[PDB]
Amino acid sequence: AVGVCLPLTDKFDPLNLASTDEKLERYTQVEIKHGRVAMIAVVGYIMPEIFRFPGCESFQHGLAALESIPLEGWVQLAALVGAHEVLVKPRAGGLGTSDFGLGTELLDGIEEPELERKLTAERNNGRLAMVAIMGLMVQDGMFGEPPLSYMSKNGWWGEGVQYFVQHLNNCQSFSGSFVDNAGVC
Amino acid sequence: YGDNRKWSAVLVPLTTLVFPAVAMGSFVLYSFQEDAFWRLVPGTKRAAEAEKAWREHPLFKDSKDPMFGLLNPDDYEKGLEEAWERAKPAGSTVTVKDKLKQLSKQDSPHWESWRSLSA
Amino acid sequence: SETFRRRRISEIKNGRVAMIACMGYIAPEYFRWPGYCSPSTDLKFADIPNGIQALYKMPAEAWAQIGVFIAFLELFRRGLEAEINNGRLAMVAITGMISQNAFF
Amino acid sequence: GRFSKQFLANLAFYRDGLKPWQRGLEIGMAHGYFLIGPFTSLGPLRNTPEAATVGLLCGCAIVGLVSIGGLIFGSTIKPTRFDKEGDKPASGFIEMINWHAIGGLGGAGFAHALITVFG
Amino acid sequence: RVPGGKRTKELGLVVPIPEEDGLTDGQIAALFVVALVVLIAAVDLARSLYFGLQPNKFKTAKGKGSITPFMKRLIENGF
Amino acid sequence: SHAVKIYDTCIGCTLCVRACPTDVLEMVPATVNAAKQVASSPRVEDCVGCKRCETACPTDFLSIRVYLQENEETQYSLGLDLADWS
Amino acid sequence: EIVVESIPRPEDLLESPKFPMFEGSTGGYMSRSTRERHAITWTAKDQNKFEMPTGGFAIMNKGENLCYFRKKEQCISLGKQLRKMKIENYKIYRLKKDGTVIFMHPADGVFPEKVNKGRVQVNGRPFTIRGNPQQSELKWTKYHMKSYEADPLTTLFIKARVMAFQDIPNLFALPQPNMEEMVPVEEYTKQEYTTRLMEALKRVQDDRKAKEAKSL
Amino acid sequence: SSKWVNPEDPEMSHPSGLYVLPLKPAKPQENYIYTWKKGEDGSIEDYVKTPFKGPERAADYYTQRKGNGAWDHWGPQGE
Ligand code: CLA
Ligand code: CLA
Ligand code: CLA
Ligand SMILES: CC(=O)O[C@H]1CC(C)(C)C(=C=C/C(C)=C/C=C/C(C)=C/C=C/C=C(C)/C=C/C=C(C)/C=C/[C@@]23O[C@]2(C)C[C@@H](O)CC3(C)C)[C@](C)(O)C1
Ligand code: KC2
Ligand SMILES: CC1=C(C#C/C(C)=C/C=C/C(C)=C/C=C/C=C(C)/C=C/C=C(C)/C=C/[C@@]23O[C@]2(C)C[C@@H](O)CC3(C)C)C(C)(C)C[C@H](O)C1
Ligand SMILES: CC1=C(/C=C/C(C)=C/C=C/C(C)=C/C=C/C=C(C)/C=C/C=C(C)/C=C/C2=C(C)CCCC2(C)C)C(C)(C)CCC1
Ligand code: SF4
Ligand code: SF4
Repeated sequence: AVGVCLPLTDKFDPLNLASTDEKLERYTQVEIKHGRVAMIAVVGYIMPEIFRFPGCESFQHGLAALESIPLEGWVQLAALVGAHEVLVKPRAGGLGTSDFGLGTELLDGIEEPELERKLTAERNNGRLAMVAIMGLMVQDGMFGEPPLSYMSKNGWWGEGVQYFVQHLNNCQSFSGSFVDNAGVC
Repeated sequence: YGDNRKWSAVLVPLTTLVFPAVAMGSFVLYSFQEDAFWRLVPGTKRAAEAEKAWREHPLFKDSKDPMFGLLNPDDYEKGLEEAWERAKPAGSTVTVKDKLKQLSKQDSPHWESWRSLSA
Repeated sequence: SETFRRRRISEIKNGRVAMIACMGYIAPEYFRWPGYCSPSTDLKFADIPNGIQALYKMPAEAWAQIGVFIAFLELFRRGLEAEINNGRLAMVAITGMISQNAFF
Repeated sequence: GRFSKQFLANLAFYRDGLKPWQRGLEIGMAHGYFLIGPFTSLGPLRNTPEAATVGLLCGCAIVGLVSIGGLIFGSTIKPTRFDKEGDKPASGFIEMINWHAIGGLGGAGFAHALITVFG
Repeated sequence: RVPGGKRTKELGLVVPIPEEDGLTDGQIAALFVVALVVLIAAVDLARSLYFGLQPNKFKTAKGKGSITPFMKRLIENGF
Repeated sequence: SHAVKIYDTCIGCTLCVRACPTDVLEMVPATVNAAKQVASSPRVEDCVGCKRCETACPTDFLSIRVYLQENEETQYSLGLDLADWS
Repeated sequence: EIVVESIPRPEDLLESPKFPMFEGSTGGYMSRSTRERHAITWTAKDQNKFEMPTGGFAIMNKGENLCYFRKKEQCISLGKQLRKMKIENYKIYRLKKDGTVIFMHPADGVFPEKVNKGRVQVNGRPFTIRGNPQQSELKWTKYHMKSYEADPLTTLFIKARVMAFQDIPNLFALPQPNMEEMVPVEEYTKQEYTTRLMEALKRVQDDRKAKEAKSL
Repeated sequence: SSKWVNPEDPEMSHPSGLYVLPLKPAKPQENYIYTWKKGEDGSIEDYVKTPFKGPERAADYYTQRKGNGAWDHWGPQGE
């Protein structure tokens, strides 16, 4: 089926939340939307570190962007998103409520296994993006800076797990060490 | 210098511990598929389907016949009958068609018996 | 069913151990047994503290001997209603007391 | 012998009236609890103050690796001795392996806690 | 370095090391993007190699097939 | 499974049949030779590939040939004992 | 005419008078991991000591004896030893997992070494061993890599082809196709098309003759 | 004189190469496993054959095997 890959032979629903078809459809729609927003949000986290659009250089990047950007600007962004959510409806005859006739030319007249593979790839990427965006936001909130800049400054292990690897080669930050090497891991 | 070791700290493990382990597990999972190595393990549904597709194609529908190539089998047969008539020993009851059928037929029931698995 | 019976036995036991733990938390402040808990290391009940600190304080040997005794014990209807109700109350009390001690 | 028969029948893998989660939980508890120790005592960081925690991490990693191997085994061979009637094949085995992973984590953590608390 | 070579010790050969790494994070990221494109294309190529040719395509696939005029000329010329 | 073939050079001495370890071969009536019999290989599925028939064949070059086929190995041709593929 | 014995499954036949007196060993079949069996049943005039193919020795009962093994090889070796002892009434059966009994060794009731009527040669080739066709000659055909399975007619045809293709000076070179004259399959008689092809071939031959005779 | 008839090619002999058709049992043996059987009086047996509802291992590789022949290539007469 759609959303089930090789690592899981059967559908994963330990709590049996999708007991009925209506609830399964609602959860599928919600999951698709959440995964899409999470995917764009994760690229959204990575790309401002690489570069900033003209005029957006001053603004802070991560959760700090909520305070940095003007409340008026946030209102404008939310208004754009709301206009999109209110003025766009699923295309008649579409696969469901999750589709909006955006890029459907690529999926029209294709083999059903390929359509299922595309839908499942969308869902899996959305799920990984949800997990990754929660990780990014939680780390940003806890450590005061976006995760990418934080890793550049401190590395993969920083100030929370560096204690585990304080005695490793190229990662040795133990007291009295002949080298710090804490920012390279 | 060496500040790029932060890339190594993520790549060397991810490339030499995580990726190889995932590949090994995936290979073990793949080994138990119906068509594990269909191009080298005899008697696979995928291989049988590919052969049937080749047979379906018009050009290759009878390319596996060792005797393929005779434009006019009827004329070839007529010439062979004329030759056998001229070379026939006295009181010979062996006919060209019967001899050709006998030579074409043989008794080798154990050749590629694994075809049954596929079909 | 088997799950209900196992859960009933587990609840009864957790209630008994919870009454026991609540009593062991309450009593030491009121009074403590004398007699050199660990004479080898010159340790006495008045010196040992009450609470999670005891785990670090009193010797691992003593804790292991207590554990061995409990292992031996384990390996070798209005009254019952009162038992189970008091088990519930004692479980709540002991979890609250341990959480408070750990937090503060 | 009678003793060996009884012992093997009373192992967690075989014990009567045990759910697959119970079997896996007990086996994993034992496995993790004894697995943390070797890394704690003989690891590269055995003399460092974080020896116990690093050994706990290594033991949890070992539990995870063996549980992944067991999941591969149940996905490929699919033993059906623990399965309930009218249930997907190997469901009981996969449940037992998942609970073995859980029990290994728990036992490793408990051993590490005991080491830390009692020196 | 602690050299172990007789010639190295004799002639004082050295392994000079720069003060700063040659490439920056952005450059490494660009190279990794190109490598990712290579990886995606390579996975597609591996799938194509694994599945081989599909002679059934003339039954269902769109279009009627095509041979380039140069390919036709090569066929007419022969081997 | 392996391929056990017999050629008309056969003289019907039965040595291959007698040397067969899993009884793959049997003598059958024939008129090609003076002995009026030729070895056959009906049970080629049981052939293990020991080439004892080939060892026992007298003819200048063997009238019986065992062609090994490692790709088509079966449990009978592998002599599996501890494991069963049936 | 041959009657197949009942031969109950070994798991069902725990103790039987037929089983000979044998020592036992770890060389017997693994009952936990295998289900296919082979039963050998014979009749002995006297109790002769014999060696089990699976480990130790045994003593065969005077009368009917039955033994179980894992492989036809073990059964056949025991049968050969019994034949050496002059016990010619032994029979071998293959027992499936479900109890089906297949009479195997004296397939038609006559030992294979003895000629029997009603036997037809199988896997027999009507030529010397070197009469097989060349492996490279039958490539991308039925016998792609098995020249020892080609039919005699195919062998003869391939031999004649290799003889024919030695005479290079007079070999008809296949005309190069005109790719322009290609039409859809949807867009006559088979004989008529053959005749038209033959007219085209004769025209090609005439053109070739003229072209070669131009300068010679 | 062989009762077996080749399913794939009637002209050729059966791949089995046997001359007597198989004998079916009165009741086919059902799937079983060797386990312990506690005697209810403190006793216990080691190798007790007990029924098993389905395949012991539900892998496709295990279940595809029917035992008719080397490749399950024998005709219906094999059963
Ligand atoms: C990997 C994630 C992913 C995937 C697989 C899909 C898949 C799909 N989306 Mg999309 N979608 C995504 C992310 C994804 N989406 C995100 C993040 C958003 C939020 C912006 C959306 C928002 C969205 C909407 C609103 C709608 C869809 C719909 C669709 C369908 C469009 C048809 C198609 O061909 O899409 C798949 C196509 C692609 C993923 C593009 C592939 C090209 C990539 C980006 C570049 C390749 C580069 C590479 C290096 C070059 C290759 C070289 C060589 C091998 C040739 C399809 C099911 C429609 C739908 O529901 O239809 C049923 C629809 O209405 N999507
Ligand atoms: C796939 C998504 C993802 C990825 C790639 C990362 C990546 C990272 N996270 Mg994590 N994180 C994620 C999701 C993710 N996170 C989510 C969803 C959350 C929200 C709960 C967090 C919350 C979070 C925090 C709060 C912190 C991290 C930290 C880190 C960094 C160090 C990780 C490490 O080596 O720890 C190694 C740790 C150990 C060896 C000790 C074990 C510690 C606990 C007990 C582990 C629990 C999780 C476990 C490993 C998961 C097992 C599998 C799971 C299915 C149960 C690293 C950049 C740390 C950091 O350095 O941030 C700068 C950090 O402090 N993350
Ligand atoms: C085939 C060429 C090649 C080879 C042999 C190596 C070898 C190495 N690289 Mg890599 N590397 C390559 C190309 C190559 N690199 C390229 C093109 C880039 C630019 C993106 C990098 C960028 C890079 C970085 C940033 C780092 C390394 C590092 C390393 C070391 C560990 C592996 C690793 O972390 O890879 C990570 C690199 C990649 C995943 C990028 C793709 C690498 C190539 C193209 C893969 C080719 C696969 C091969 C053809 C077939 C594999 C088959 C497989 C199934 C068995 C090792 C010395 C680490 C190091 O220096 O440690 C001290 C390190 O930190 N490499
Ligand atoms: C019939 C039946 O079944 O019931 C129905 C009912 C109903 C209602 C329909 C259902 C539902 C939906 C539910 C229950 C949906 C729940 C959704 C939740 C709990 C979402 C949490 C998001 C948290 C986020 C983003 C945290 C973000 C946290 C961040 C960004 C934290 C950020 C920092 O804290 C960090 C991490 C460190 C701090 O120092 C700094 C700051 C910045 C504050 C059901 C149950 O499904 C079905
Ligand atoms: C309630 C369970 C329990 C039982 C059933 C039990 C039975 C016996 C027996 C019977 C066969 C003997 C012979 C014996 C002997 C000693 N016990 Mg022991 N004991 C129990 C509990 C504790 C605790 C809590 C402590 C303790 C100790 C000692 C010391 C050392 C004293 C010292 O420190 O000088 C000695 C010699 C203390 C200790 O190990 O201190 C390091 C300590 O604190 N025991 N104990
Ligand atoms: C969807 C839609 C519509 C729409 C829309 C609109 C307005 C969409 C706008 C989209 C927009 C504005 C999308 C920007 C993307 C920017 C990207 C991807 C930049 C990447 C840049 C990259 C990857 C660069 C990377 C690096 O090189 C850098 C910079 C530094 C180097 O060291 C190396 C690296 C690799 C790190 C219509 C037309 C209104 C109606 C229609 O019906 C439906
Ligand atoms: C033969 C021999 C021997 C052996 C021994 C052994 C082998 C042992 C083992 C041991 C072991 C191996 C042990 C273990 C133990 C374990 C434990 C004790 C565990 C516990 C756990 C727990 C308690 C957990 C919990 C949990 C979980 C599960 C989850 C969640 C969380 C928690 C924490 C709650 C000896 C040496 C004697 C000598 C003589 C002979
Ligand atoms: S195969 Fe050899 S041994 Fe057997 S009959 Fe023919 S010539 Fe004699
Ligand atoms: S190779 Fe061995 S088993 Fe096979 S036919 Fe020859 S003698 Fe018999």
